[PDB]
Amino acid sequence: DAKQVVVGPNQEDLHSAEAVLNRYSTVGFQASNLARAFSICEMMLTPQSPSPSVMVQPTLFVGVTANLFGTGCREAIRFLCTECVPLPNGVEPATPLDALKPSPCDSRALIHVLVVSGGAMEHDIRRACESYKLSGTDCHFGNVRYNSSGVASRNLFSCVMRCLVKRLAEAQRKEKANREAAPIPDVCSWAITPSTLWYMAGLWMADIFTEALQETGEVTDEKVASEEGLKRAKSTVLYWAARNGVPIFSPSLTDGDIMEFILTAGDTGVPLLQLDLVADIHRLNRLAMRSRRTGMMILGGGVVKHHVCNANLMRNGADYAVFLNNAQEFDGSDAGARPGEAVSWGKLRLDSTAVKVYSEVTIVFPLIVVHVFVAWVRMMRSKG
Amino acid sequence: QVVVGPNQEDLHSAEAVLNRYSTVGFQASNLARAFSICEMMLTPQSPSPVMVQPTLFVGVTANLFGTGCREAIRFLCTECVPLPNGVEPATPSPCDSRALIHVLVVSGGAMEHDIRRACESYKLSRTDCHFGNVRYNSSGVASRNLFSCVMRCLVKRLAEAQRKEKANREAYYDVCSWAITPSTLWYMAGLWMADIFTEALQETGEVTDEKVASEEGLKRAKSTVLYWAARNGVPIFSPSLTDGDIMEFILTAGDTGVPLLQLDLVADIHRLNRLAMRSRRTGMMILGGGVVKHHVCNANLMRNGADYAVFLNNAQEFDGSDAGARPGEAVSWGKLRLDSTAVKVYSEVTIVFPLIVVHVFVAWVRMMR
Amino acid sequence: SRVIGDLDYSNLLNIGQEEAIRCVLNAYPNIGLEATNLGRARRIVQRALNDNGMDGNKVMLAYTSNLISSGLRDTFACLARENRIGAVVTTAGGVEEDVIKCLGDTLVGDFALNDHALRNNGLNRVGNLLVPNDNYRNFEDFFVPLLRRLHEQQRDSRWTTKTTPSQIIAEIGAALESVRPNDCGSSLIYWCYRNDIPVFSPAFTDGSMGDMIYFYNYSRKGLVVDPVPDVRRLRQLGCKVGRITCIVLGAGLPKHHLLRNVQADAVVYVTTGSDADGCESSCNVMADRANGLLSPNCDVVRVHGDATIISPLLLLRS
Amino acid sequence: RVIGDLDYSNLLNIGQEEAIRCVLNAYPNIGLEATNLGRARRIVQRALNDNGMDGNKVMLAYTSNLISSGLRDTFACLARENRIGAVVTTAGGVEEDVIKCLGDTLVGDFALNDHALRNNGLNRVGNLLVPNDNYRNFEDFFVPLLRRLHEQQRDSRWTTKTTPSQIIAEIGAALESVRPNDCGSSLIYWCYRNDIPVFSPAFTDGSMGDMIYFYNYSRKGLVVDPVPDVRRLRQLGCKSTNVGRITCIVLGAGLPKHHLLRNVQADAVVYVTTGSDADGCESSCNVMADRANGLLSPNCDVVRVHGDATIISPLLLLRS
Ligand SMILES: NC(=O)c1ccc[n+]([C@@H]2O[C@H](COP(=O)([O-])OP(=O)(O)OC[C@H]3O[C@@H](n4cnc5c(N)ncnc54)[C@H](O)[C@@H]3O)[C@@H](O)[C@H]2O)c1
Ligand SMILES: NC(=O)c1ccc[n+]([C@@H]2O[C@H](COP(=O)([O-])OP(=O)(O)OC[C@H]3O[C@@H](n4cnc5c(N)ncnc54)[C@H](O)[C@@H]3O)[C@@H](O)[C@H]2O)c1
Ligand SMILES: NC(=O)c1ccc[n+]([C@@H]2O[C@H](COP(=O)([O-])OP(=O)(O)OC[C@H]3O[C@@H](n4cnc5c(N)ncnc54)[C@H](O)[C@@H]3O)[C@@H](O)[C@H]2O)c1
Ligand SMILES: NC(=O)c1ccc[n+]([C@@H]2O[C@H](COP(=O)([O-])OP(=O)(O)OC[C@H]3O[C@@H](n4cnc5c(N)ncnc54)[C@H](O)[C@@H]3O)[C@@H](O)[C@H]2O)c1
Ligand code: NA
Repeated sequence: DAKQVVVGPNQEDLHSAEAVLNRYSTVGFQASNLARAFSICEMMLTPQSPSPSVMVQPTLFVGVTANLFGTGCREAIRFLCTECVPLPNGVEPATPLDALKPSPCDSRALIHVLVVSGGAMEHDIRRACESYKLSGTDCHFGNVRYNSSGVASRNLFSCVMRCLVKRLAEAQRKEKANREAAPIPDVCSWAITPSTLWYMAGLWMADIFTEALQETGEVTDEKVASEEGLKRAKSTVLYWAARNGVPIFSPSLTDGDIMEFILTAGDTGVPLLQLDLVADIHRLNRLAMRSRRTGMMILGGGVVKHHVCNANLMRNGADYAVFLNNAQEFDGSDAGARPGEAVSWGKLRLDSTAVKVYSEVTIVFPLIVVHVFVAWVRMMRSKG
Repeated sequence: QVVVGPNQEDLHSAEAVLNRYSTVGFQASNLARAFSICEMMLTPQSPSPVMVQPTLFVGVTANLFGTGCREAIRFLCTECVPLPNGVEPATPSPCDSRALIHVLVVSGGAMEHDIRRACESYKLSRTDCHFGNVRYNSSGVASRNLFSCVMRCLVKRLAEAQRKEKANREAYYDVCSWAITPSTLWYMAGLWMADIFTEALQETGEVTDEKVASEEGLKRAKSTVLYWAARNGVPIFSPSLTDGDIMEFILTAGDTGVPLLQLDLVADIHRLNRLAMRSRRTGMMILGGGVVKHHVCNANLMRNGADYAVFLNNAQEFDGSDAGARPGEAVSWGKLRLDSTAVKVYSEVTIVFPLIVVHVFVAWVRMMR
Repeated sequence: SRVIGDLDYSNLLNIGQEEAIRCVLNAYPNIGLEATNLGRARRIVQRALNDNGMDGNKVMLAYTSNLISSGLRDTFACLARENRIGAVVTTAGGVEEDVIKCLGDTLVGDFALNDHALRNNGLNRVGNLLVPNDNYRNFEDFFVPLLRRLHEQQRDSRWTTKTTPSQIIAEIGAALESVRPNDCGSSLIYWCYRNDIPVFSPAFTDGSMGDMIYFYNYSRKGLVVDPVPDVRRLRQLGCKVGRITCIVLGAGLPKHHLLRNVQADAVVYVTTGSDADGCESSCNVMADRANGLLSPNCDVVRVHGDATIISPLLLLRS
Repeated sequence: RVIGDLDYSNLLNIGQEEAIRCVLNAYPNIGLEATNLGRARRIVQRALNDNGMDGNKVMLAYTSNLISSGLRDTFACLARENRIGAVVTTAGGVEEDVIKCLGDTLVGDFALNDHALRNNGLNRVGNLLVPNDNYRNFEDFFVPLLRRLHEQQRDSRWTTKTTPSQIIAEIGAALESVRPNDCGSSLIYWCYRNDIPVFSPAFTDGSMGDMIYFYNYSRKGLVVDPVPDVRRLRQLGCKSTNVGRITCIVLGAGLPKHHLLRNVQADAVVYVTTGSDADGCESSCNVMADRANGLLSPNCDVVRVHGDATIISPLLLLRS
C-alpha cells in the first residue's frame, strides 16, 4: 500500500507545457489515466523481452474510427506512418518476418498495422481534394463540415475516387483473365481485399491526383500538375502507409463512401468489384499470432476496437493497450467495454498493463503523439 | 440464471415484460433490481443490525418537476397505507409523514416548477424557456401573469409572517426565530396554496367571482406536490433554494424598501440529519444527481449508513463527481451501510421512474388495500 | 397533444394492474423529455409492425451485437417469426450469438465480476452477461463444417453463388434447422431463412465467425466473403403504398448501412452516444439529414437510453 | 473556420517545449472538441491577462470535486495573483480546500473495493482517497470557528456575519491564524487576503453541515442566510458602467454554473462540462438553451468544450 499525494499544476510549472503534462499524473480523475496512457505508449516503443510465457521492438496495433480522419488526428496518424527510426543494436522486429500486389507487412515506422472503419480513408483522400470547414450540399460529422458532391460530379474528389475504382476494376480484370487462361489448381486471386485496396490506392495516389487535377481542369500544365499531384498525395496517410509498409485493414470497408463509386461504376454494365475478407483476417490474425510482444492503441470504438483485440486474441492476449474513447459501460457494448472486459475473453493478457482515457480523441491524441512519439524519435536521432 | 427475454407469449402483457427484465441483461436487470429494492423499502421488517417500516428519503432533481415525474412524486405524497398493528415507524416543518415517502429533498427551482404547472401548461417541441424538448413561459418578475402573482403573494405572505415573529421576540433559549428555513418555507407554501391561488386568480382577472375563484383555486392547489406534501406532512428540504426562480421575487420584493427575507440552513440540516440519526431502517431513492444526492447520502451518514438505495440518473463515473458516483463510492464514506442492497440504473429518469412507481408502488398499495 | 399532461396516479389503484401499466405507457408521449420520444417511437413502431405486413410496405430492423447477447434476441425472433420484419441489418455478433444460444446458454452476472478470475474460469464477459467457452467450442463443431460445405459450393461455382453474407447467413439458418431441429425455433436467423428475410452484415469477419474462418483458411485456403453485392441488394430493397419504416435499436454499422442504402419514410433511434463524439452512433437527427441518411420529410424520433429498457416498451403488443 | 494541416515531422528540429505548444496553438484548427478547447483557451488567456484590474472582472465557477483533484493548486495560483474577481462553488469546494492544509489527498483507483476502503478508513472521491483523519482534524479547526461565529452573530442581533461570503472570508482569516504555514496553498486563504468573495448558497451540503449539525445539537443558535449573497453576486455582475469586460470561467457545470450565470451578466463564458443534452438539466450546458433562459445574453461570446476539466483546465490556464 504505497500512495502518492494529489498535487496539480504549481505556480512554477504553468509556464511550460512539459511540466503541466508531467504533473498530470498527480492531478486526479482522468488526467491520471492520460498520464498512464503516456507511459504505456512509451513502453510500446521500448525494446523489451519476449512475452512472459532476445529483445524485440513491439508491434503496434493502432485503431482509428472513420470520422477522425476529418479532424487533425489525420496529421498525427500520418506522423506515425511517416517517421522511420531504425532498430538499435540487438533488437529484432517483434513479428519475425515471414497484377494485384498484396500488402507488405514490414513496417519501418513507429506503428506497424492500422485498422480503420468504413469511410475512413475516404475522408483522407477528400481532405487533399478539398478543405474541411468548421461550424453540392454540405455534410456534417459534428463540429466539422465538408462538401459532398455527386458521385459522377466534376469535383476533384469525385474524379480521384473514380479513377481509383476504374484502376482497381481494370487490374482485377487483368488478374481474372490470367487465371482464366491457366489451369485450375486454388484461391480466388482476382478478389481484392481491403488491405490491398488501400495499399494499391496509396501506391496510385500520386498518379491519380495528377490525372484528376487535369480532368477537372484546375491546372492545365502537366509538369506542374504532376508536381502538385505528388504534393497533394504526400499529405494522405495512404501514401506513407504504402511507402513504409503498414497494412490498412478494414472489415467495414463495404460501408464507406467508396461504395457510392463502386456501385455507380457497375451501373454501366461491367460487374462490381469482388472483395474478400478472409484474406485480411488471415494476414491480421497471423501478424498478431506470430508476434512476441504487441502494443494496442485504438482511437474511439466500434468495429475497429473489437477487430484489433480479436487479432490479439489469437495470441492469448496483448501486452499493452491504450483505449481512447468517450463510451460508457452501462450499455454493455464492445465500444464502452472496460479494459477488464478484454482480459476476460483473452484479447488482453493477464500479465498486462493498460488504461482507458474516458475522454474525446481530439483533446488527447495530439497530446499523446507530441509528448512521447515525436520526443522518442528526437531521442533516438539527436543522441548520436 | 439464464438470459431470456420477452417471449412469444409474454409480449402481450406489460407485467410479464417488466417481470422478465430480470433475465434480460444490461440495464434492464439493474431496473429489475431497482424494482426489488423499492419493494424491500416498503416491506415492514426489523431495524438495522420490534419490526419497523423503513423511512424513505427521496431526492429529486429540480427540472424533473417540469416533466411528468411531478405526477408520480405527487402520488408518493398523496396515498398512505396505515402501518400494521405490530410495526412501528422509525422514530414549522413537521416530520409526521403518513404516506409512501417520508422525506423529500429537492433542488433549487423544483417547487417553482411545481407551482408554475398549475398556473399554465408546459409545451413540447417537435420569453419561452427551454429544458430539453419541453418549453415553459417564465413571464416578468412584476408581470400580470398567474405564476408571477402566486409567487408574489407567497413572498409577501412570508415577509409579513416573518415580521410578526420578529416583532414578537423583539443562551440555549436564544434562537433567531424570525429566520425562515427552506423546509418551513415550502411547508407554509403548501398550506397557503389554496388561498394564494384564489387570491391570484382574482388579481389576474381570469375569474372575478369569489365563489368560482375559491373552487378553482383549490383545484389548482391540489395538483401541486406542495399541497399533499404539507397535508400528509413530508418535509421538503432544499439547501439550494437560494438558487431558484423564487429568488427573483424575494430579491426585488426587497427593492421596494422592505429588507430581504432571512433564510436559515442550520435548522434544515438539524431536522434532516436528526430524522436520519434517530431512524432505525432507511431507504434512499435519488432521481438524478447533484445537491439532492449528496444531501440525502450525507444525512444518512449520521446513521453510519443507509440500508437501501436506488439511484436513477444518467451520470458517468469518470468525472469523479458525487453525481456520477457508483453506489460503491457511498459505502466508503459510510453514507451507505455494509449490510446493504443498492443499485444504480444508468438511464434517463423519465423512462425508468414511471415504471418503478406503477410497477411496485401502485401495486404495493393495492396489495395492502 | 403538444402539451405536458397530468396523470392521476391514484386513479390506477382501481383499474387493473396490467391496464394500469399500459395507461401510463400510453401517456408517455406527454410525460416529458426522453419519455415523450419513447411514446412517439412506440406509436411509429406499433403502427409499422401492424401495417407493414403484406400490404406493400416494409419494416427493416437494425440492431447491435450486444442486444442479442441480452434477452432481446427472443423478442426479435418473435418479429421475424411473424414475418413483420422485411430486412435485418446486424454487425456480425448478431448472427453468431443468435446461433450460439441454440448450442448453449448465456448467463447473467454483474459488471463488478473480476475479469481475471472469469478468464481463469473460462467465462467471457459481455457487460453484465457471461458466455462460457463451451458455447464457442460447440459453435466450432457447428460452423466449421458449414464453411467446409460453402468452400466446396463456391469452388464448384467459381465464386458466383455463395459469396455474400446474405446467402451465407441464410444457409446458416438452414444448417441450424438441419443440424439442430429442436432449438432452431428460438433463433432469429432460422426464421429469417424460413420466412425469407435477408440478413446483412458487411463486417462479417469481425467476431467469432471470423476466427472460425481463420482456423479453416489456415488449412484449406479458397473461401471468399464478398460483401459488396449486399449493398446493391439492400439498396434494391429500399428503393420505393410505399412506406418504409426503419427500427434502429443501437447505432454503429447497423444504423449507417441501413439508412445510407435505404430511403425510409419513418425512422426510430434508440441510442446512447453523445453528439460530442462526432460519430455516426451519436444519432443526431438534423446532422443525419444533412448527410443523406434521412430525408428532410422523413418522420423520425430519437430515444436516448439503453435499448434493453426501450425496445420491450416499443415492441409490446397492443 | 477551416481545419488545418500540421507537419508533425517539422516539430523534430524545433524545441520540445515549443513543439508541444505548436500543437496546442493549433488546437483551434484541429477539429471537434479540440477547436472548442482552443477557442476557450483564447478567451481564458485574454481574460486572465487583460481583466486583472482595469474595470474588468473574471469570475471562476468550479465544482466541488475539482478541488479534490490537483486543480485546487492551479486555482490557488489564480486567486493568489488577484486574477479572479469572484468564486462560486458548492460547499465541498470550500471544505476540501481547507482540508488539504490539514492533510493530504491521495491518488487511488476507481476499482478499489469501497467496502475495504471503509474498513480501512478511506473515503473515495472517484479515483482519489481522503482519509477520515483529515476530517477529524477539520473538526478541530472548524468547530471552534463556529463557536466564534455564534458569539459574533448572537451579540450582534443575528445580522453581522450570517452569509456564506463572510463565513468563508473568515475561514481564510482563521486559516491564517491557526495554520500560518500551509495556508499559502489554499484558495480560500488568498480569497481572504486578495478580497475575493466566495459564494456557496448550498453551504450545509457537505462536511461543513456535519460540523454545524454536531455543534447545533447542544448550542442551538448559529445560523446562515444565503439570500444576501444573491444581492451581493448581482452587485458584482452589473455592467451599467459599459466599460466592463466581465468573463465567466465555469469549470464543471453544477450549482456553480447556474448560480453564477443567472446573477452575473457575462460578456464571455467558457463551459467545461460532461453532461449530455438528453438529461434535460441545468448541467448539460446547452448554449442556445441557456440563452433562452437568460443565462447567456444574445450578444455574449460563449464556447463549450466537452471533457474532464482535469484535462481541459490545465491547457486553458497554461500561461503563454
Ligand atoms: N464516411 C461515412 O459515411 C462514415 C463515417 C463514419 C462511420 N461510418 C460507418 O459507421 C460504422 C460505425 O461507425 P464508426 O466506426 O465511425 O463509430 P461508431 O458510430 O460505431 O461509435 C464508436 C464508438 O467509439 C466512440 N467514438 C466514436 N468516435 C469518437 C471520437 N471522435 N472521440 C471519442 N470517442 C469516439 C463512441 O463511444 C462510439 O460509440 C462504420 O462501420 C462505418 O462504416 C461511415
Ligand atoms: N458485442 C459482442 O458481443 C460482439 C460479438 C461479435 C462481434 N462483435 C463485433 O464488435 C464490433 C462492435 O459491435 P457493435 O455492433 O455493438 O458496435 P458498438 O459496440 O461500437 O456500438 C457503440 C455505440 O452503439 C450505441 N449502443 C451501444 N450499445 C447500446 C445499447 N445497449 N443501447 C442503445 N445504444 C447502444 C451507442 O451509441 C454506442 O456509442 C462489431 O463490428 C462486431 O462485429 C461484437
Ligand atoms: N427553476 C430554476 O431556476 C432552476 C432549475 C433547475 C436547476 N437550477 C439550478 O441548477 C443547479 C444544478 O441543477 P441540479 O441540482 O438539478 O443538478 P444538475 O442540473 O447540475 O445535474 C445533476 C446530475 O443529475 C443527472 N440528471 C440531472 N437531470 C436528470 C434527468 N432529468 N434525468 C436523468 N439524470 C439527470 C445528471 O447526470 C446531472 O449530472 C441547481 O442547484 C439549481 O440551483 C435552477
Ligand atoms: N464527491 C465530491 O466531490 C464532493 C465533496 C464534498 C461535497 N460535495 C457535495 O456534493 C454536492 C454536489 O457536488 P457539485 O455540485 O460540486 O458537483 P456534482 O458532483 O453535482 O457534478 C454534477 C455535474 O457537474 C459536472 N461535473 C462534475 N464533475 C465534473 C468534471 N470532473 N469535469 C467536468 N464536469 C463535471 C457534470 O456536468 C455533472 O453533471 C455539492 O453540494 C457538494 O457540497 C461533493
Ligand atoms: Na460523415
